Amino acid sequence: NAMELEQKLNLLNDLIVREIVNPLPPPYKVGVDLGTADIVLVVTDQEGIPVAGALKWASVVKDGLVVDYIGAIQIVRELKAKVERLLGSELFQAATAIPPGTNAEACGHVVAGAGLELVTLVDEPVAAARALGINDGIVVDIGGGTTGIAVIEKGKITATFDEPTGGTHLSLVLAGSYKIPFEEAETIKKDFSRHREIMRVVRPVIEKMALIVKEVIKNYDQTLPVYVVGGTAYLTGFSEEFSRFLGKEVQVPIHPLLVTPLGIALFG
Ligand SMILES: Nc1ncnc2c1ncn2[C@@H]1O[C@H](COP(=O)(O)OP(=O)(O)OP(=O)(O)O)[C@@H](O)[C@H]1O
Repeated sequence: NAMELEQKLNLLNDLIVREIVNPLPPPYKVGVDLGTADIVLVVTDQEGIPVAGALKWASVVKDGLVVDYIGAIQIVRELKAKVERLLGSELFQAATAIPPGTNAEACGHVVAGAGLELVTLVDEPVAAARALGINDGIVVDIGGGTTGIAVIEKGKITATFDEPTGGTHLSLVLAGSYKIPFEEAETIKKDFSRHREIMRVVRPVIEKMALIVKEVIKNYDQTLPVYVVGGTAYLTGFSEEFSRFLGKEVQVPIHPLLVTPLGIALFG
Protein backbone atom coordinates (compact mmCIF):
# COMPACT_ATOMS: atom_id res chain seq x y z
CA ASN A 1 0.00 0.00 0.00
CA ALA A 2 2.72 2.59 0.87
CA MET A 3 4.23 2.10 -2.61
CA GLU A 4 0.74 2.28 -4.25
CA LEU A 5 -0.39 5.41 -2.42
CA GLU A 6 2.93 7.13 -3.13
CA GLN A 7 2.84 6.44 -6.90
CA LYS A 8 -0.83 7.47 -7.22
CA LEU A 9 -0.12 10.76 -5.41
CA ASN A 10 2.88 11.52 -7.57
CA LEU A 11 0.70 10.88 -10.61
CA LEU A 12 -2.19 12.97 -9.38
CA ASN A 13 0.20 15.73 -8.61
CA ASP A 14 1.28 15.84 -12.23
CA LEU A 15 -2.19 15.38 -13.70
CA ILE A 16 -3.07 18.49 -11.72
CA VAL A 17 0.05 20.60 -12.21
CA ARG A 18 1.02 19.69 -15.81
CA GLU A 19 -2.70 19.59 -16.73
CA ILE A 20 -2.80 16.25 -18.53
CA VAL A 21 -4.90 13.12 -18.13
CA ASN A 22 -4.35 9.38 -17.67
CA PRO A 23 -6.16 7.80 -20.60
CA LEU A 24 -7.91 5.03 -18.69
CA PRO A 25 -11.24 3.76 -20.09
CA PRO A 26 -14.44 4.89 -18.23
CA PRO A 27 -16.51 4.66 -15.96
CA TYR A 28 -14.89 7.27 -13.82
CA LYS A 29 -15.25 8.30 -10.26
CA VAL A 30 -15.29 11.99 -9.35
CA GLY A 31 -14.69 13.66 -6.04
CA VAL A 32 -14.82 17.23 -5.00
CA ASP A 33 -12.97 18.40 -1.91
CA LEU A 34 -14.24 21.64 -0.45
CA GLY A 35 -11.73 23.49 1.70
CA THR A 36 -10.26 26.35 3.61
CA ALA A 37 -7.39 27.07 1.31
CA ASP A 38 -8.25 25.17 -1.86
CA ILE A 39 -10.83 23.33 -3.93
CA VAL A 40 -9.79 20.16 -5.64
CA LEU A 41 -11.60 18.07 -8.19
CA VAL A 42 -10.31 14.54 -8.81
CA VAL A 43 -11.21 11.77 -11.31
CA THR A 44 -10.18 8.11 -11.12
CA ASP A 45 -10.95 4.79 -12.77
CA GLN A 46 -13.00 2.19 -10.80
CA GLU A 47 -9.85 0.98 -9.03
CA GLY A 48 -8.98 4.47 -7.86
CA ILE A 49 -6.13 5.08 -10.19
CA PRO A 50 -5.98 8.87 -10.94
CA VAL A 51 -7.32 9.93 -14.36
CA ALA A 52 -7.57 13.74 -13.96
CA GLY A 53 -7.54 16.61 -11.51
CA ALA A 54 -7.62 20.37 -10.97
CA LEU A 55 -7.12 22.70 -8.04
CA LYS A 56 -8.03 26.31 -7.22
CA TRP A 57 -6.69 28.23 -4.28
CA ALA A 58 -9.86 29.41 -2.55
CA SER A 59 -11.25 30.38 0.85
CA VAL A 60 -14.88 29.31 0.46
CA VAL A 61 -14.78 27.72 3.82
CA LYS A 62 -13.93 30.09 6.70
CA ASP A 63 -14.77 28.40 10.00
CA GLY A 64 -16.73 25.75 8.15
CA LEU A 65 -19.38 28.23 6.93
CA VAL A 66 -19.42 28.11 3.14
CA VAL A 67 -18.75 31.90 3.18
CA ASP A 68 -18.57 32.23 -0.61
CA TYR A 69 -21.06 29.59 -1.74
CA ILE A 70 -21.46 31.24 -5.20
CA GLY A 71 -17.66 31.61 -5.45
CA ALA A 72 -17.63 27.87 -4.69
CA ILE A 73 -19.88 26.98 -7.65
CA GLN A 74 -17.90 29.21 -9.97
CA ILE A 75 -14.70 27.34 -8.88
CA VAL A 76 -16.16 23.84 -9.10
CA ARG A 77 -17.68 24.84 -12.43
CA GLU A 78 -14.37 26.14 -13.78
CA LEU A 79 -12.56 23.00 -12.57
CA LYS A 80 -15.14 20.62 -14.07
CA ALA A 81 -14.65 22.38 -17.36
CA LYS A 82 -10.89 22.34 -17.28
CA VAL A 83 -10.82 18.66 -16.55
CA GLU A 84 -13.49 18.13 -19.16
CA ARG A 85 -11.52 19.81 -21.96
CA LEU A 86 -8.39 17.93 -20.92
CA LEU A 87 -10.12 14.61 -20.57
CA GLY A 88 -12.00 13.13 -23.46
CA SER A 89 -15.51 13.25 -22.04
CA GLU A 90 -17.80 15.01 -19.62
CA LEU A 91 -18.58 14.26 -15.97
CA PHE A 92 -22.01 13.81 -14.52
CA GLN A 93 -21.52 13.09 -10.83
CA ALA A 94 -19.22 13.46 -7.84
CA ALA A 95 -18.88 12.61 -4.18
CA THR A 96 -18.13 15.41 -1.60
CA ALA A 97 -16.66 16.14 1.79
CA ILE A 98 -18.96 17.97 4.28
CA PRO A 99 -15.93 19.28 6.31
CA PRO A 100 -16.29 19.00 10.14
CA GLY A 101 -16.76 22.23 12.15
CA THR A 102 -19.62 23.82 10.21
CA ASN A 103 -26.24 23.34 8.26
CA ALA A 104 -23.28 22.76 5.88
CA GLU A 105 -24.68 20.36 3.22
CA ALA A 106 -24.56 23.41 0.82
CA CYS A 107 -21.59 21.18 0.11
CA GLY A 108 -23.61 18.76 -1.96
CA HIS A 109 -25.42 21.82 -3.26
CA VAL A 110 -22.19 23.35 -4.62
CA VAL A 111 -21.62 19.99 -6.39
CA ALA A 112 -25.21 19.82 -7.70
CA GLY A 113 -24.95 23.52 -8.52
CA ALA A 114 -21.87 22.86 -10.69
CA GLY A 115 -23.83 20.27 -12.60
CA LEU A 116 -22.85 17.11 -10.82
CA GLU A 117 -25.45 14.70 -9.46
CA LEU A 118 -24.37 14.11 -5.87
CA VAL A 119 -23.20 10.52 -5.45
CA THR A 120 -22.84 10.85 -1.67
CA LEU A 121 -21.35 12.98 1.08
CA VAL A 122 -18.20 11.82 2.88
CA ASP A 123 -16.52 12.76 6.21
CA GLU A 124 -12.95 13.82 5.58
CA PRO A 125 -11.83 11.34 8.26
CA VAL A 126 -13.53 8.54 6.32
CA ALA A 127 -11.86 9.72 3.11
CA ALA A 128 -8.38 10.49 4.36
CA ALA A 129 -8.43 6.98 5.85
CA ARG A 130 -9.49 5.08 2.72
CA ALA A 131 -6.77 6.78 0.68
CA LEU A 132 -4.05 5.69 3.13
CA GLY A 133 -5.84 2.35 3.09
CA ILE A 134 -5.26 2.27 6.83
CA ASN A 135 -7.94 0.49 8.97
CA ASP A 136 -6.52 1.12 12.47
CA GLY A 137 -4.65 4.35 13.17
CA ILE A 138 -4.85 8.02 13.82
CA VAL A 139 -5.36 10.57 11.09
CA VAL A 140 -4.37 14.15 11.47
CA ASP A 141 -5.66 16.12 8.51
CA ILE A 142 -3.85 19.39 8.95
CA GLY A 143 -5.79 21.63 6.54
CA GLY A 144 -5.16 25.33 5.91
CA GLY A 145 -7.69 26.75 8.38
CA THR A 146 -8.52 23.87 10.65
CA THR A 147 -6.78 20.67 11.67
CA GLY A 148 -9.07 17.72 12.20
CA ILE A 149 -8.05 14.80 14.35
CA ALA A 150 -9.75 11.42 14.00
CA VAL A 151 -9.48 7.82 15.17
CA ILE A 152 -10.21 4.74 13.12
CA GLU A 153 -10.01 1.16 14.37
CA LYS A 154 -11.30 -2.23 13.13
CA GLY A 155 -12.46 -0.17 10.15
CA LYS A 156 -14.62 2.59 11.70
CA ILE A 157 -14.31 6.26 12.67
CA THR A 158 -14.50 5.28 16.37
CA ALA A 159 -13.77 8.86 17.54
CA THR A 160 -13.36 12.32 15.94
CA PHE A 161 -12.29 15.88 16.76
CA ASP A 162 -11.07 19.11 15.10
CA GLU A 163 -9.49 22.33 16.24
CA PRO A 164 -9.13 25.78 14.59
CA THR A 165 -5.49 25.55 13.62
CA GLY A 166 -3.60 25.12 10.32
CA GLY A 167 -1.38 26.33 7.52
CA THR A 168 -2.62 29.85 7.79
CA HIS A 169 -1.45 30.51 11.30
CA LEU A 170 1.93 29.28 10.12
CA SER A 171 1.81 31.72 7.18
CA LEU A 172 0.49 34.38 9.53
CA VAL A 173 3.02 33.52 12.29
CA LEU A 174 5.55 33.94 9.50
CA ALA A 175 3.88 37.11 8.14
CA GLY A 176 4.07 38.57 11.66
CA SER A 177 7.63 37.32 12.35
CA TYR A 178 9.03 38.44 8.96
CA LYS A 179 6.79 41.54 8.93
CA ILE A 180 5.44 40.75 5.48
CA PRO A 181 2.01 41.12 3.67
CA PHE A 182 0.11 37.84 4.02
CA GLU A 183 0.24 37.05 0.27
CA GLU A 184 3.97 37.88 0.27
CA ALA A 185 4.45 35.36 3.10
CA GLU A 186 2.27 32.64 1.53
CA THR A 187 4.31 32.83 -1.68
CA ILE A 188 7.44 32.29 0.55
CA LYS A 189 6.05 29.50 2.72
CA LYS A 190 5.16 27.63 -0.44
CA ASP A 191 8.48 28.01 -2.30
CA PHE A 192 10.49 24.91 -1.39
CA SER A 193 13.83 26.78 -1.46
CA ARG A 194 12.87 28.70 1.67
CA HIS A 195 11.63 25.86 3.99
CA ARG A 196 15.15 25.54 5.34
CA GLU A 197 15.20 29.19 6.41
CA ILE A 198 11.45 29.67 7.13
CA MET A 199 11.62 26.78 9.59
CA ARG A 200 12.81 28.02 13.02
CA VAL A 201 10.33 30.98 12.80
CA VAL A 202 7.29 28.82 12.08
CA ARG A 203 8.32 25.95 14.47
CA PRO A 204 6.36 27.34 17.50
CA VAL A 205 3.01 26.74 15.73
CA ILE A 206 4.03 23.09 15.02
CA GLU A 207 4.90 22.56 18.71
CA LYS A 208 1.40 23.80 19.61
CA MET A 209 -0.18 21.67 16.92
CA ALA A 210 1.56 18.45 18.08
CA LEU A 211 0.77 18.95 21.77
CA ILE A 212 -2.89 19.50 20.91
CA VAL A 213 -2.91 16.09 19.23
CA LYS A 214 -0.81 14.55 22.01
CA GLU A 215 -3.66 15.57 24.27
CA VAL A 216 -6.44 14.03 22.21
CA ILE A 217 -4.36 10.83 21.94
CA LYS A 218 -3.87 11.05 25.76
CA ASN A 219 -7.12 9.06 25.93
CA TYR A 220 -6.61 6.64 23.00
CA ASP A 221 -4.59 3.53 22.30
CA GLN A 222 -0.86 4.16 21.80
CA THR A 223 -0.42 1.10 19.55
CA LEU A 224 -2.19 3.35 17.01
CA PRO A 225 -0.04 4.43 14.02
CA VAL A 226 -0.22 8.10 13.21
CA TYR A 227 -0.65 9.65 9.82
CA VAL A 228 -0.24 13.28 9.18
CA VAL A 229 -1.86 14.36 5.92
CA GLY A 230 -3.04 17.71 4.49
CA GLY A 231 -1.23 20.51 2.68
CA THR A 232 0.33 21.96 5.82
CA ALA A 233 2.58 18.89 6.00
CA TYR A 234 4.26 20.03 2.74
CA LEU A 235 6.93 21.62 4.91
CA THR A 236 10.11 19.60 4.50
CA GLY A 237 11.09 18.17 7.85
CA PHE A 238 7.61 18.94 9.11
CA SER A 239 7.49 15.18 9.62
CA GLU A 240 10.58 15.35 11.85
CA GLU A 241 9.77 18.56 13.76
CA PHE A 242 6.23 17.26 14.43
CA SER A 243 7.37 13.66 15.06
CA ARG A 244 9.35 15.12 18.04
CA PHE A 245 6.91 17.41 19.89
CA LEU A 246 4.20 14.79 19.68
CA GLY A 247 6.31 12.02 21.17
CA LYS A 248 6.02 9.40 18.45
CA GLU A 249 7.22 9.51 14.85
CA VAL A 250 4.57 10.30 12.26
CA GLN A 251 3.88 9.13 8.72
CA VAL A 252 3.45 11.99 6.18
CA PRO A 253 2.87 10.82 2.59
CA ILE A 254 4.58 12.15 -0.56
CA HIS A 255 1.87 14.69 -1.53
CA PRO A 256 0.11 15.40 1.74
CA LEU A 257 -2.45 17.93 0.31
CA LEU A 258 -3.82 15.30 -2.05
CA VAL A 259 -4.64 12.49 0.30
CA THR A 260 -8.22 13.44 1.23
CA PRO A 261 -9.18 14.65 -2.24
CA LEU A 262 -8.07 11.30 -3.71
CA GLY A 263 -10.00 9.60 -0.93
CA ILE A 264 -13.28 11.38 -1.71
CA ALA A 265 -13.01 10.48 -5.39
CA LEU A 266 -12.88 6.88 -4.17
CA PHE A 267 -16.53 7.18 -3.18
CA GLY A 268 -18.06 8.52 -6.40
N1 LIG B 1 4.65 23.63 -0.96
C1 LIG B 1 4.01 23.92 0.20
N2 LIG B 1 4.73 24.20 1.32
C2 LIG B 1 4.15 24.48 2.50
N3 LIG B 1 2.81 24.50 2.67
C3 LIG B 1 1.95 24.25 1.62
C4 LIG B 1 2.52 23.93 0.30
N4 LIG B 1 1.48 23.72 -0.53
C5 LIG B 1 0.34 23.89 0.20
N5 LIG B 1 0.60 24.18 1.49
C6 LIG B 1 -0.37 24.52 2.59
O1 LIG B 1 -1.48 23.67 2.86
C7 LIG B 1 -2.61 24.44 3.28
C8 LIG B 1 -3.84 23.97 2.54
O2 LIG B 1 -3.93 22.59 2.88
P1 LIG B 1 -5.16 21.63 2.53
O3 LIG B 1 -5.39 21.61 1.05
O4 LIG B 1 -5.06 20.31 3.25
O5 LIG B 1 -6.35 22.42 3.30
P2 LIG B 1 -7.83 22.88 2.83
O6 LIG B 1 -8.04 22.57 1.37
O7 LIG B 1 -7.94 24.31 3.21
O8 LIG B 1 -8.71 21.90 3.74
P3 LIG B 1 -8.63 20.30 3.55
O9 LIG B 1 -7.68 19.89 4.64
O10 LIG B 1 -10.00 19.68 3.80
O11 LIG B 1 -8.10 20.05 2.14
C9 LIG B 1 -2.29 25.88 2.95
O12 LIG B 1 -1.99 26.62 4.14
C10 LIG B 1 -1.01 25.82 2.16
O13 LIG B 1 -0.18 26.95 2.42
